[PDB]
Amino acid sequence: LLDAKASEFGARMTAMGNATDNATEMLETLTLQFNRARQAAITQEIAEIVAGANALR
Amino acid sequence: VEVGTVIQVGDGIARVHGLEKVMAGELLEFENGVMGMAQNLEEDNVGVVILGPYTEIREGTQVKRTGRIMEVPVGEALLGRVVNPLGQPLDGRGPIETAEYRPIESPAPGVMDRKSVHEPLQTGIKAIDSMIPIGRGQRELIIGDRQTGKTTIAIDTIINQKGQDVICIYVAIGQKQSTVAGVVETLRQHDALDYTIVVTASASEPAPLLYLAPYAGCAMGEYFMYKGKHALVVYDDLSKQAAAYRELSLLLRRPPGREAYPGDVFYLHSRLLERAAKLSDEKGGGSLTALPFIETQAGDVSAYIPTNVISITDGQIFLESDLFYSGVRPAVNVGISVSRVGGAAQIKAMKKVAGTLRLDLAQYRELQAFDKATQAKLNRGERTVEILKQDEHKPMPVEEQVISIYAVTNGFMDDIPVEDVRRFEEELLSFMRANKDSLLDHIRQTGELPDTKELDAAIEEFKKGFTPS
Amino acid sequence: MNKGRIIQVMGPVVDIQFESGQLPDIYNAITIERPQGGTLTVEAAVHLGDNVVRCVAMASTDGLVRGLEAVDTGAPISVPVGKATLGRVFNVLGEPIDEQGEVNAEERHPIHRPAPEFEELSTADEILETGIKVIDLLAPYAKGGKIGLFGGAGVGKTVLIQELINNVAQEHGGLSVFAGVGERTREGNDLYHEMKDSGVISKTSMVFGQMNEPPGARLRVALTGLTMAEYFRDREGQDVLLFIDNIFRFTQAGSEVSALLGRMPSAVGYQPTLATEMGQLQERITSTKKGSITSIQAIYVPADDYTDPAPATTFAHLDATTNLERKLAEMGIYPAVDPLASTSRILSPAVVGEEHYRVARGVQQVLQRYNDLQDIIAILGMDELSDEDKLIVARARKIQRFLSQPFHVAEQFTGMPGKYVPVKETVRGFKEILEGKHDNLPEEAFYMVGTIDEAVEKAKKL
Amino acid sequence: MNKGRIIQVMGPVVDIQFESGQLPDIYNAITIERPQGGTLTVEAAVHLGDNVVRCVAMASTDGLVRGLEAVDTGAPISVPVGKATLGRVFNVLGEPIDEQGEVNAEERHPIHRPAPEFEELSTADEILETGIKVIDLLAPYAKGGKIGLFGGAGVGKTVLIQELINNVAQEHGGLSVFAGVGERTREGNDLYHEMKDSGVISKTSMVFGQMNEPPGARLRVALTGLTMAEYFRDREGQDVLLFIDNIFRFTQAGSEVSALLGRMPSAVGYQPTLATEMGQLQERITSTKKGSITSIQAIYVPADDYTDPAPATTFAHLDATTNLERKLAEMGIYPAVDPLASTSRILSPAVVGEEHYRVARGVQQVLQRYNDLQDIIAILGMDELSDEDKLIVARARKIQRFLSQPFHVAEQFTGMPGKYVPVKETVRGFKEILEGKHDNLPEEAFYMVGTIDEAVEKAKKL
Amino acid sequence: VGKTVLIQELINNVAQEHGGLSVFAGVGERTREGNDLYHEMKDSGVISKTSMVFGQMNEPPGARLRVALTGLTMAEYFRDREGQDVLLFIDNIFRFTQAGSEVSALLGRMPSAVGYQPTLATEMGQLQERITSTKKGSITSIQAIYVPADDYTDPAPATTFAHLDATTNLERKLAEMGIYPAVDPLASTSRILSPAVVGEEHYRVARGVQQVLQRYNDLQDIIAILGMDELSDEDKLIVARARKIQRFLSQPFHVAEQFTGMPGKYVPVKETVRGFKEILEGKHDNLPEEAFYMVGTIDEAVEKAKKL
Ligand SMILES: Nc1ncnc2c1ncn2[C@@H]1O[C@H](COP(=O)(O)OP(=O)(O)O)[C@@H](O)[C@H]1O
Ligand SMILES: Nc1ncnc2c1ncn2[C@@H]1O[C@H](COP(=O)(O)OP(=O)(O)O)[C@@H](O)[C@H]1O
Ligand SMILES: Nc1ncnc2c1ncn2[C@@H]1O[C@H](COP(=O)(O)OP(=O)(O)O)[C@@H](O)[C@H]1O
Ligand SMILES: Nc1ncnc2c1ncn2[C@@H]1O[C@H](COP(=O)(O)OP(=O)(O)O)[C@@H](O)[C@H]1O
Ligand SMILES: [Mg+2]
Ligand SMILES: [Mg+2]
Ligand SMILES: [Mg+2]
Repeated sequence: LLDAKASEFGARMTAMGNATDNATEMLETLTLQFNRARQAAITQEIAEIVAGANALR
Repeated sequence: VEVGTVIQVGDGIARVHGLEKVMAGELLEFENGVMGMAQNLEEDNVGVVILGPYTEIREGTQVKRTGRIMEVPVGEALLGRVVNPLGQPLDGRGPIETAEYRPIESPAPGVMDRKSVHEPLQTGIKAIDSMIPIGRGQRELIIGDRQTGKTTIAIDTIINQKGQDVICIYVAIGQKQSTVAGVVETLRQHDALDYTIVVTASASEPAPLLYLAPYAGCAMGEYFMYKGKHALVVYDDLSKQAAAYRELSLLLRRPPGREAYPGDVFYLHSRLLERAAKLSDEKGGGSLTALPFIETQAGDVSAYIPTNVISITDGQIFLESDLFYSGVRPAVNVGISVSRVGGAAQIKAMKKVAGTLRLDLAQYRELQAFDKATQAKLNRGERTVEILKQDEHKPMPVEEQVISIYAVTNGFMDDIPVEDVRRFEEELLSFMRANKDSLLDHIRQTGELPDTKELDAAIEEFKKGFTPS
Repeated sequence: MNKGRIIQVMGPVVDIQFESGQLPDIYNAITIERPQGGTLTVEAAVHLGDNVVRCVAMASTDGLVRGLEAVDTGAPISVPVGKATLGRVFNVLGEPIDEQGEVNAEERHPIHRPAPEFEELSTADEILETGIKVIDLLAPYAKGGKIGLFGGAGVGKTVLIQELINNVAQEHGGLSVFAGVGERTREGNDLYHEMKDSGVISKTSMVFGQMNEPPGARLRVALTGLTMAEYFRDREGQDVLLFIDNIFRFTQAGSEVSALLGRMPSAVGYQPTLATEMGQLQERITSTKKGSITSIQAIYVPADDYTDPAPATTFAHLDATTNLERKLAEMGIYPAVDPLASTSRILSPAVVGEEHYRVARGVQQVLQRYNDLQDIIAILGMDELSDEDKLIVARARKIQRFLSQPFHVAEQFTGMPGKYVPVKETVRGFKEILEGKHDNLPEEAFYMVGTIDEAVEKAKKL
Repeated sequence: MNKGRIIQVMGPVVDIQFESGQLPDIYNAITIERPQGGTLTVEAAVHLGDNVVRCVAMASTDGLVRGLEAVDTGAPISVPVGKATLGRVFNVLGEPIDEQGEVNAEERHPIHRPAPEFEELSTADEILETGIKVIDLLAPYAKGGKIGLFGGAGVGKTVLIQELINNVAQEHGGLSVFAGVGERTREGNDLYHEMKDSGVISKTSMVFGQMNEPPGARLRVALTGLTMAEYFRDREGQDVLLFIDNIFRFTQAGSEVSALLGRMPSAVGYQPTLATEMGQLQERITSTKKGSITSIQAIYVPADDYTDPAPATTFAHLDATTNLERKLAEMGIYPAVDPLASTSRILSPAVVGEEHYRVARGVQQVLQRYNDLQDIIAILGMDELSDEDKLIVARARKIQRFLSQPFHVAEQFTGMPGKYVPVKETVRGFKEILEGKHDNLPEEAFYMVGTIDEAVEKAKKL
Repeated sequence: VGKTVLIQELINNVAQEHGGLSVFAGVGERTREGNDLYHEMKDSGVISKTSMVFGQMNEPPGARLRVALTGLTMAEYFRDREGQDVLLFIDNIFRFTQAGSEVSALLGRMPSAVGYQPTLATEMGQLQERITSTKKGSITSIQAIYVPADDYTDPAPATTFAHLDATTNLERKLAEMGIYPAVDPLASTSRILSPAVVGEEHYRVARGVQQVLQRYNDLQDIIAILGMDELSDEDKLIVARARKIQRFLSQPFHVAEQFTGMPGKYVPVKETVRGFKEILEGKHDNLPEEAFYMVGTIDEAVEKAKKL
């Protein structure tokens, strides 16, 4: 039982160590997507304002 | 002379009255010697983009026709010289004395004018020459983040053309002038400058000169292509050119789109790289090889400008950041890098030895992020990685590359430790150059691999003398 | 022949002043003799007023001067049609670019015309076997229908359309037409010699207006090839194959001219006339009562964004869609076809049969659940999944690999010889996988093979 | 010289009409006498037509009236240079703001000029020895290089700046310039007094473009400081330091000016001249044959996004980064430079020697290993670590303390006198620790000393 | 999400037994709903107390721009001149701002952020500040406020927040579950939520509900990946009670019988406070979740659990 418990907790270290490394990989991918959308949103918003102003003049 | 007068000017863009008989895209000269480009011919006026400093140009300033379509000087007068996009010398070694000129804008070779790429352009870099081989007339994108080894691939490729009768053109667009000065000094030390033309439009230079720089370098390469010779052009980089063209387009109030770029931003690069080609026997058989650069942000190959240039070129060499900052240089990403020409751009020996080398390493890196059978592939993989590592400014002859790759792939370094593989390679080639020179010379002359049994004995003969850690 | 004078030159746009009463119509070809020699053809677009016509140039406008003479031809750009175009290579103006002498063609048809009438139209309700497993199973093409190959940069559009030329057009009774629109000139040179060796060239008319060319040429070059295909359809009653690589470049070239025409931009900087221009081109590409056109069009997706106006508006003009995806390409899954995003109008029991339909939707149900579990699988792997999902994931990964296939055109890259899989074998293979008949076999056995028998054979030496 | 009339006043923009054939050049300073005393300076930006010049104001436009006389100075904003600038505080126009009397310089140079010519430039990278162990070893500065300074509030940013001024002046004889781009007036007052107390005031000229000044003033203030730095390079051959805090506020000012002039914005709302403006500033900071200007630049990163156009364009010019960490300052490790996060382009066998690179990488590998084991040590304990790791942990703790250093400027804080440590001594000291020569010495011996000999000398006293 | 259904229920509950007068302003909304409300007010007898004004989404922008002022002027009379309490119902006030946005560019005005007019705040304030109680009379104003794209950061609803003493913040995610009225229990706010007005017990129970629901939201993203059984016994009990509290916050409306398929319920305040107090104390932990869903009092939840 004690040896099986040692194997259980060791297996949980590895599995949750991988899940931590996988989470950091995904967190970077999401941060790239966010900053892609943030930059695209500001580019579009300001372009529509300037386009609207040029239509009057 | 036929004169005009500036009526409005701002941000290097002028409106000129007069110049009645001026052509569209004509070279113009202002009072103070600064050059200009007649972009738009309007009903009563002319739109002029200033191709230089504009702090002495104003309303009332006069400008004259040259009678010439936008052009640059070309030929052997530019060899070993540093110039701007107009062909004016920056090195301070006197003027460019030449009678030959070629236009900035020029049509690409037609459908019947070309031939399929079948001649090697050896970079001298093991990772590239084996896995992503470049041919004469090919367009191969070099793409990757800031400080991932892009310029070093181009300079080492240029250095490797010494004694190969290939003219080189290094076009610097939007780079620091420090680095271009360093590049020309590196070429001087390796005796690569005397067959190389350096076109430079630095980051302090106004945007229209960054815009024109690749086309000026292309024209200089084209001269040699259409006369039967072979040339290599490097655009370092097209991200600076694209951004410079966006500035010009936004100053002209042209409608912006994706990432604020104009609708003809793909056409900016597509007409540039179409002019790089391999001509037919009827047209002299010459070629122009293109190595355009794109600098990604955070490794994002799916962005607008990167996907434009991937859509133009004949494959690409992606440089991985994580590999580059963990010992692996050059940091070639085997998974997404590819050469469309492939085996046709390699000699017979290199093709046979490194036939499946890219997919074997792609499989290795997949298995690394994860038994006895797969354990042997990991051990073989680590050793092949050490062979493809290479110091900067040290090109390797193709006969030496194929021997080095032959040894590691057939298992002559499995009993040797991983840390000794780089030294094993270096000492094996010293043994091969000094003693067994006939095996190397067979590859040089024919292009084919030597006798299998004779080469295996020569490697095993060296292994007796070698001593591991 | 009525004369005119150049007033303005603005990139690919040229304004020309004509005398009162002699004003050229919209879409009329106008020739201008250059000061450097040669002729520049120009196409009338807008009537500005004061007898001035704003036009779009079909070639470079560098070297032009204000006041030069312009000659109205009295009609649109007109190009050769019929048997004389077969085995020949053309440009936007219908001039030969193959250096095989003159094209002795009787008639010259105008590249601009209205779409066919409603009563002329003919619906495509019959499967066209490609021999490619993902297409034939999940999103099959229709005979005389409209097919679209969507994809980002370097995902495999040209490799796919070349494979469809190899599989479909070689053993085709009728005629063929290829249109190079804004792509690599090298690939046109490759495809010419590729078709010349195989002998398919003699029943193929080719037209090229590639990425080297100015935007006016890239805008109208598809209409040149289309007019030749329309003649074979209507006049000769032929079964025509129309290949276009890449139709996005026609829309892209439209945005370039639209900027210097002075029109106000729409969403993402595109021309306001994006949908109308696309419809006026696309609606002519269709089957009629007299004859059929089976069109296969490569469609570029800017920055891998399918919601971009260009590919988004293209979806309306298609019976079947092959949606290529970079993620599958980077995994080694070729062809990189998204099995859920790719759709077809003829995937129904009436056309493909009950078994085909049931197996197709069964595959998509497995893959849909696998797609839903990706966020969990990315973090925790397959350890916390239920016994039911573990089986679904295991079958999904095998399905995903059996959907891949080695191509005849991709022999040069991979090294594996290409495979042609019949529809019956494709339906049988994925049926057996759904029934758990090959649960014992490892995953790599399903990767890059033809039939399910080849997967059984591959598993032995593995 | 040229004289004009104010026709419009619209916020910080002023349109001035001049007489025909006698207009100011672009970037020329134009002085306007205020009705209620004083002088407004404006900078010529655009030539609109009808002899009208649009100008960007360097101070407030309130109180101005249409029709007032505006005098063209005939050149750009010209500012004093040489030893008269040392120990003084300036504005964008080169006028003293310290109330410390007259500035008797011999020459005044224009702030607008081209970058150095190709023939003038240095052709190889050379280290600039700061005398600071952590910087010189792990992230060395290059002559003519640009360094990104990162760090929170109260971590030793101002103390590090003052020490670099002191060390370069003491050992290399190179003077300094501080350019406060968007300086907070409270903090400018503090920095002036802090530099007086440390004594580095006499080696530095200060230029503030304060937060409450117009966008034109904050845009050009870096060029004023740059021009003062250029004199000492070009005339006296010095390796000069140029501090710019904050470089983002220079870009921000350009965007604000661009909006006032009515230009179409670029991506993420930035000015279309983003790269041009940054490049024209940055390229002037370089190594010539006569001397160099090395620049330490504080950089704000919008939304913590390094792909944003402002930092992305700035990072194109950077040669190194000095990353200050708060956790090191809390431990007492000053200077609090992060030895793993700080990087340099010139850390290689080409620029520095083979030994320097070997030792620097060895230090990094040891400190990285110690950083990875922090979670394992905290929970499991030291007995969990292998015999190899125990030694690595011991050496890493010694290495981390030997990276600290007593500063000449920080004698008040630490108590001990300051130390300048040469590169050769730094390389030798960390080499000997990695080889295991000083394993038996206590950890306090390595803390707050200069050379490795001073650590051995400290060990007997403990 | 449920603005019109909510305001119609507030008319049914508050305006039915109201001693004073009322005004309804239909501003840029569905004409069907104006006909529905008119005939509903005619049947109940509330029409005699109520002045109605309509300028609906069929109308041009100018009509939608000024129709709220027409209704407001009638309400202002009943406040100032006559000595009687007024209820002012507006559905939907956003349409005033949108109507101004439609005409803005044609009036010659350069656009502001998110396609809106530059005079958004000034035009809103000059209308909104008239809608108020004074020393002369009392106006209880209830205004439906459209949130475009479910985006509360949008300039129109963002600017509107300054003009309110209480806010009922509807969210789609609650409506997507079937929780009606889909009221955000955290983001909804009131100036009179304090011990001085509602008493010490009311404030403590209300705050207790918010802390339990806040903790449930913090655990939702953790539970979704890592699972339910990895939590502590305290957190498992918090999750169980939060879901029951969230369902007891739902309620069947008198005006929404055709959508709910059951009779509407009125619940007194002292009864409401008692119900949620007993759930926090743990007296209904053995009742299933569906028992708390769509009921009036806590007694009805005990009766509903027997059916399940
Ligand atoms: N194979 C290599 N071995 C060692 N150092 C290299 C190698 N390739 C590049 N470097 C170095 O790495 C740095 C980045 O290379 P560089 O070509 O400048 O990248 P980029 O042009 O993409 O910024 C340079 O300092 C260069 O000297
Ligand atoms: N079916 C396939 N099998 C193997 N590789 C492929 C396949 N399709 C594409 N590729 C790879 O992708 C590259 C680009 O293909 P291509 O058709 O040119 O893409 P696109 O036309 O979409 O830009 C090819 O050179 C090849 O390396
Ligand atoms: N080299 C150093 N040695 C000892 N203490 C230091 C050192 N640098 C900074 N400090 C401590 O940190 C405080 C803040 O330093 P300062 O340079 O003003 O930080 P910042 O400019 O980032 O606000 C100082 O008052 C001092 O006590
Ligand atoms: N209290 C409620 N009970 C049951 N269903 C509701 C309730 N509120 C809204 N709904 C459902 O949502 C629909 C939309 O409600 P409505 O008030 O018209 O939304 P809006 O917020 O757009 O005015 C209703 O027709 C009904 O089906
Ligand atoms: Mg570089
Ligand atoms: Mg393609
Ligand atoms: Mg409603």
